[PDB]
Amino acid sequence: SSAITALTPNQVNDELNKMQAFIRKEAEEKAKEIQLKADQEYEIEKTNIVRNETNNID
Amino acid sequence: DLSVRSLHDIVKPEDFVLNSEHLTTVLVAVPKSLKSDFEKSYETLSKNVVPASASVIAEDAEYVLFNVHLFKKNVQEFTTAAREKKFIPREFNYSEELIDQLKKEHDSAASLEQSLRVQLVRLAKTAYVDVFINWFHIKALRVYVESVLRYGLPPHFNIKIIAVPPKNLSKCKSELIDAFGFLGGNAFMYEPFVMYIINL
Amino acid sequence: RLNGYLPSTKNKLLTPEMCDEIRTLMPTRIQLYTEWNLLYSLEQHGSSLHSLYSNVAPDSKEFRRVGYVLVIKDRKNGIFGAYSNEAFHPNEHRQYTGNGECFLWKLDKRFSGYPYTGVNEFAIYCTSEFLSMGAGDGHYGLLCDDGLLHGVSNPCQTYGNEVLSKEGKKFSIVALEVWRV
Amino acid sequence: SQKNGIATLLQAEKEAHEIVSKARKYRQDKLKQAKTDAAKEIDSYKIQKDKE
Repeated sequence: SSAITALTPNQVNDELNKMQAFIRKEAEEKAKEIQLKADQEYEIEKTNIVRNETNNID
Repeated sequence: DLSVRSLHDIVKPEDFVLNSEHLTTVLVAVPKSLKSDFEKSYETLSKNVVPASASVIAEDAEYVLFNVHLFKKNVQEFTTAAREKKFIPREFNYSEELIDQLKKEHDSAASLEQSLRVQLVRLAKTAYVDVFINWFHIKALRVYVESVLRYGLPPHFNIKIIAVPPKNLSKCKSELIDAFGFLGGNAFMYEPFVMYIINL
Repeated sequence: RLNGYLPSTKNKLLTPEMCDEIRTLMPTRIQLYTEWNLLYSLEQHGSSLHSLYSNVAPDSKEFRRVGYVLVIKDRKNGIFGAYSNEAFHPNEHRQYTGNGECFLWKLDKRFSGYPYTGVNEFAIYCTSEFLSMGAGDGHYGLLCDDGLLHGVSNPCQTYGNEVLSKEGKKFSIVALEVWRV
Repeated sequence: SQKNGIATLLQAEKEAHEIVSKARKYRQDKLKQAKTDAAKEIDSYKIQKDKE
């Protein structure tokens, strides 16, 4: 019948949506972790370099 | 059968899912009677299996080749469930060339079954020559040493070969031993004197 | 019905036509398996006889039925040599170590040969100072110096061979190769 | 048919590539910004010390 489907034709799209949803969720999680590490570096190496500079110049 | 054998010229890339990390497609073979049952049961063998994916790829006199689009992980689960379900999924890969290499391997087999046969012929004949020469040399040394042991000081032995073609080897042996057993001694008529056989 | 080689990017090697031609004359069971090996050479192994003897280790355990071929080019491109079945290595003066089936030859683009004869077994010899082939009255059939610089060749009873070198009585060496089969 | 569900998966992969690019670019920009911030802070400290 050109469509060998045992269920309704839209549960395919519902599972499609869930699939792209978890893809987006994992992408967001990794992006947020990258942002967090970029924030913490912002402070830690800034502090290290300013400290050692300030000390030697003092 | 087409499904069990190589599908090098049968299945095409469109039947597969390419350049997508999380998605793939397997090749499935359906027996004659289990078309509808599998078609209504192929999605239930693993999770994250793209439903509404059944499609005919090929068929033989006892099976109909289908395919299922599903995740990379689910391939193993679907295959094992099918195998336990008396269901055979097909085997193939995206080689894009296996067709020509396999036939070239067959042609190499056809060439070697000719070449190696002739080389074996030649080595076997030269062996049958030289080994046989060594065999007669060994028997010559055997007769010499036996004559030395049984007989006395000087070599004046009459080493002869007598061939008895028709079914008369044992009879010739009896004729020689009974008529010449004394050669080895009265009480030493094991054989009386030196004599050896060649079962050619 | 074909032969292979194993050299390494040097100026002069041996030709395949020459090996095909020589393949005609040698004991059977040897012509059958045809993969020649360059055991030693003059260009990429120095010019020392001691180096030659060290390179040619009498490693016959894998195959004691192995043919040893020595090919030498004289001063004026006159190619020739001999075939031996035993590895060369200095020995005690007791006896010549050699099977009565070796032969000599004068090759060219014009092959010839001189199979071993049963008259005697002479000058199949090997020592730290020279390496000569069949001899008898008069100097040896073949000879190479300790230094691989001059050589001598003359007729001998062991082979009844002719004079191989372009400079018959004595000559000089310009390139040498050795092959194992 | 199955192609209907492959376009969306390709788009999801494309936005995954875009967001990884964004995350790495933001990380690098944060590195550069932190370096510049430290540079200006040490500039302020140095001007203070040398004026003293």
